[PDB]
Amino acid sequence: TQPKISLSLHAADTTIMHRVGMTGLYMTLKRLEKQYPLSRQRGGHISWFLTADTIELFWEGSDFIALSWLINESFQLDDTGLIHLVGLDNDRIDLRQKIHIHEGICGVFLRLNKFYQAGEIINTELRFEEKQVEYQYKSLTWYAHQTFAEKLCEADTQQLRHDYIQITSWLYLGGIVRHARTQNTTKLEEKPEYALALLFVPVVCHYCLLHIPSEDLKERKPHRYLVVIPEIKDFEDASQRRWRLQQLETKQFHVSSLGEAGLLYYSLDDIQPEVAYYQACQVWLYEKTNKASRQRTLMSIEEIKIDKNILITYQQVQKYFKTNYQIIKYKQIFIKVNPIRSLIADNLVKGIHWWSNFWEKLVIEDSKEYLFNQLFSNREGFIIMAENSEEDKQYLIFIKVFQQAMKGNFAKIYAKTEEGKDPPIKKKVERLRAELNYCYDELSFKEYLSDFLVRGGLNKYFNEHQEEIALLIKKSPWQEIRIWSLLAIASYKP
Amino acid sequence: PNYYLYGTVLTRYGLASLNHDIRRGNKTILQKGYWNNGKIHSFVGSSAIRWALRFYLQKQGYLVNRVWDEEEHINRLTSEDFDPEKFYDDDIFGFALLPNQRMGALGMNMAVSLTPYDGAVKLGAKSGREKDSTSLHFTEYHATRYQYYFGIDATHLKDFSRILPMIDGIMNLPKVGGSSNIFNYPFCPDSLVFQWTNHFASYISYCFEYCDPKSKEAKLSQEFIDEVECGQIDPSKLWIGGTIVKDLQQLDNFESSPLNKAHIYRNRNEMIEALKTVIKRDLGL
Amino acid sequence: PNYYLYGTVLTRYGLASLNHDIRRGNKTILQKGYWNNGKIHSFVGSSAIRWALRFYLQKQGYLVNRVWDEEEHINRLTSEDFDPEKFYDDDIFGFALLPNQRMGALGMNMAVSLTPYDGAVKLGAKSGREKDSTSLHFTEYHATRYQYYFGIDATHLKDFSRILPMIDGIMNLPKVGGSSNIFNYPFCPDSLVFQWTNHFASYISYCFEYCDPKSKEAKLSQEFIDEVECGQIDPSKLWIGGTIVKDLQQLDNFESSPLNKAHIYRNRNEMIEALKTVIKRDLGL
Amino acid sequence: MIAPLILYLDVPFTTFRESHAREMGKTYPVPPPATVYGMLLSLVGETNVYRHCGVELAIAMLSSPKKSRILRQMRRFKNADFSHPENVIPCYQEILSNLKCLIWVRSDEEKIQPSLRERIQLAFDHPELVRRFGCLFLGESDQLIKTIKLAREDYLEGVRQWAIRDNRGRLTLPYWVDHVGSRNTRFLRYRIEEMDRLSPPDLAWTMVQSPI
Repeated sequence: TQPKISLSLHAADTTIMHRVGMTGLYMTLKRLEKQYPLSRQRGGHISWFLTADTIELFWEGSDFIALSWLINESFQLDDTGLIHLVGLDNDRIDLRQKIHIHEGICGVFLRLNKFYQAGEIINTELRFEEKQVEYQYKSLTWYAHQTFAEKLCEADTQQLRHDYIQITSWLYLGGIVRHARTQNTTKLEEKPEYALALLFVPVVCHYCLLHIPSEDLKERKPHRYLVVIPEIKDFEDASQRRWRLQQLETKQFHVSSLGEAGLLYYSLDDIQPEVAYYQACQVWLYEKTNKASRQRTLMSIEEIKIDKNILITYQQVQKYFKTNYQIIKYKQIFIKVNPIRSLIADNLVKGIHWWSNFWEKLVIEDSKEYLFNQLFSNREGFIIMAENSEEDKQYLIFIKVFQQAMKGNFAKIYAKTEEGKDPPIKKKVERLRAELNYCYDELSFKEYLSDFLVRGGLNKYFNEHQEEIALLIKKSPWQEIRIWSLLAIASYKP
Repeated sequence: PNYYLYGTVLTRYGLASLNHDIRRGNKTILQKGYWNNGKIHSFVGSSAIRWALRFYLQKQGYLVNRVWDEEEHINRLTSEDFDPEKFYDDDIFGFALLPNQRMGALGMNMAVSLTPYDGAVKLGAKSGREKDSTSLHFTEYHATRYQYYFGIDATHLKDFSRILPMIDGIMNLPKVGGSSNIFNYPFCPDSLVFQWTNHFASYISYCFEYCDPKSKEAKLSQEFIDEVECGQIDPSKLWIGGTIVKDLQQLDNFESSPLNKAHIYRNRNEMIEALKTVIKRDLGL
Repeated sequence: PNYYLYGTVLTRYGLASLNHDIRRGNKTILQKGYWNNGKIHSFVGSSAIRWALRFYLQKQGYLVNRVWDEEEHINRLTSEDFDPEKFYDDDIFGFALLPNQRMGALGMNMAVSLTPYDGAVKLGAKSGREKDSTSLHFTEYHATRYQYYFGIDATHLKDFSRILPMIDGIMNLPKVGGSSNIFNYPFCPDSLVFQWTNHFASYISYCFEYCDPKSKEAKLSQEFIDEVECGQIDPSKLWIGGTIVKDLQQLDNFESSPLNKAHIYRNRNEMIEALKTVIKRDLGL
Repeated sequence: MIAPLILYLDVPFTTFRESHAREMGKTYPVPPPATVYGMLLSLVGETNVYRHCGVELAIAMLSSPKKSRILRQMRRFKNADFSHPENVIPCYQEILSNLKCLIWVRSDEEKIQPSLRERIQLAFDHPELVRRFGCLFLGESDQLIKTIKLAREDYLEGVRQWAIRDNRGRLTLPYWVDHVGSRNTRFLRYRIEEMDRLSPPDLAWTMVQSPI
């Protein structure tokens, strides 16, 4: 029959949020026909025709009852008070991820209590490794999503309105009224179908928790919420992607950068070498302005465009570099994110070399060795990427030169070592690190480096690349040469 | 009217380690950054000199809301409510407790090192054969003259007479926070460039330059002298005193340059007395 | 007959942490963004400089509707019905309301640090034996020169005589909102590029450019000189003044270049007097 | 058919915030047709907005700019008292730096003489004759324009990034802006395609009309 509601991704007036709401409509109707294949079931005898990029609606009788049934079935609340969105497959989602998504949605969409009424704070002690950490969350009772149907349809005729409808920030993120004194007039307006899309946006977007590297996670529980909103190219592709991303563990969702969350949203995407892969998504950062802030405010929006090379490099980093340490304490499941992974990811998104300044972060900045230990755990990975770096070549040759020189020095010590006595190779290595760290200017450090190279003996590598290594020593700032010498000492493996 | 006092001050030559930043490993790095010509210079923070001025005002006997217990090494508040009318430190340095806040008359900038920092370090070790993890250590030091810029608003002072003790404190600055045990660096001025004008525009900020990259010479910058030549920065409102007076007087054609008709005094106390007389005449004190 | 006055102004070299942005628990990040060649430069908001001009206008007579209560650190508004014919601030900066509105007769871009920003912060642990929170603060600072561009339609002014006080204010800019307590950074001009033309477009927006990281030479950008030599951006309407005049006069073939026949003065005040005379003659003051 | 007028644009800082981005100063990558149309009206000194409906505008983006965020204590009309702290709110606004673009103006669809192209041309031949107010700016009032000049298709003789109106594009630029609310705002979906042409492709022509 004729469409009372018509929605197409190809429509010009739509924005990204309208498209993601359209995808939410697509997936919730898919789950509904999975649950109610008999159209009759749909109170009001709704019938949806779904295509790759079009969602098509027909029903019987007055609209009000039809959209009321649709809304009531779409958004629900379980006994525990957590959110229940039929678009997402709650059956195979565990309770921890349900708490995660519910907390996110009340923290970003239902930020205001004028739209929702909460229940009692429900605390449950979930068991991990013989530790019953008490998850404490505020249960809900009602929210404006369940009853937007009254605003969508006309009061007198119980039918969809034929004019623009004023919307609010809970429907469209970022759509606050700047001037409260002009609340009646300066309010965002939209057509009813786009209003329904803005109703159903929350299902598609995932939610992640951000941890400030400067802030000790022990002294600061995470409260910043990152909302990942993906650009829509096809309904089925987005639905499959979201259902795949449902598999991930909550400890993955805790990230240290917006780009990390964006890459995680596309981590489970299939890679096809014949198909040119390209995916785009938006990351919306929500954070309390101050300590006593009542509700979160949108503090950053950043676009991520991921191609094939960036994604495979990110998978390589994930493989080589260690995962998060799920520290668990008194109801305190802290998550230790590796800063390096994020640093690389950031540089990747920037398109700049991953090795922008790892050492700076690993040692200079990381005196505590929080990620320096990760360096120790992932030093090979660092070298791997450095190997990829062609410019590193010269420094790699210098690494081999210094390793040969220290091999010669250790051979000299072995010759000096008396029979029966244990040679202090560990003590000599510690002395090497201390002496290199002692060097305070270019002249002294170059003195020590040249003297050590001479004491090493005949070096094959320094003979083969005489001019290149000589020019590298002459040109490079002595701090850099010291850094790579320390890396050579740390990377020595006979 | 609206009178303000601006000045750039140069210190004597000596070994200084006054602004250790967050140390790494065993070496206590003193804070440093880039400056003219791209060479790293050592910085002493302006908060240190503000603390020194606060301590001077406390010692001389003025009210001072914040009392610094030397033996306890703690800071106490005479009254929880800041009263800029009654307290000199609240009047000058301002406050913010979080009325509630004051802009603060004294506006001071960092203390840069006139000579670039080569990287000289000093080793210190605990005596005795019994050696532990805290046995030996390295402390970074710098042999330099330090230069900082400050600017105060005479009108903004709640009591206009408070400008005199601040000048006396600048000329008699107590110890600036550092390591006085092993690097006792006096921060007393030895060359001033003071401007006391009704316009705000200031062209005396960091007007000192080194003759040689590693030397204690401390000649006046070419830009400042050239700007005095060109026509701005009226010599009648200029006040230069200290060791740079000798170098200025040994310059060629000095009797013809506009620098001649500016207030220059070899003795710093005389120049300070003259400037204080001028200020007291201008502000009706 | 529309008349405009555009100008690119470069400040001195000093230590600045002016505008800042939202902190991260530790560190007070000076806001920054990309610029020429993609290098990150520290910015100063346009509203900051407009606030500085408003404060200048309020400080010296020149009736202001938007008075700034220094004691309360709040903005009180004298007459809710804005009257540009009387208040200088509504005449220049304009106003907004729910007659209805008035576009400001002044538009200035945000100030840009002439040199790219390098990691530069300042630790500030507060003195005291007790070491509680709200200590170890970090203040990201920058040792560069700031260059900002402004443009005024003198015709749009309700009172054509109000152009001159703005000239004095831009010359004697009191203070851009910043950490004057820690980093007293003067904002008075050191080199000016003014143009007083009836043309709407002036191709002199950002002519001071040196890059060459950690340096202060601040040469005139090559593109500006090429544009001058091309034939457009008429040198007769140009006004060049400041320290850049020295470098221009040391340029080879400058005596024959078209830039020679532009109004050029080493002395800033002579520049201002000549430009004000021209403006008054053209506007019939 | 008379060659369409071409303008060279160079703006140091600019921001074209999004209609629906009212909580954040997050901006479009490209100047929207509505903002360009308004700036052209300001250049020609045309206060009325309905005077020059029908003019077709095409934008060629010479270099992709960088996006940077800045903090501002923007003032809002929340409380009746002006001095109340509720008015001042700290929020972030994104800016675009070193924006260089070329604009094609085709005023043949205009039904009122003289057309916008003729007015812009006459303004550029005789700058003294044109009477207007204010200072020319793109986006926010304080974001002045470094250089707007008459230029040919060969001014950079380089490679151009055009804005093309694709039904499956990413950008949603408005060509008519309703400042009060969002009723009359009209959107078109665009994309940035890297093509080596000195003349705009048909699709790239965005023709401004009243929302009715």
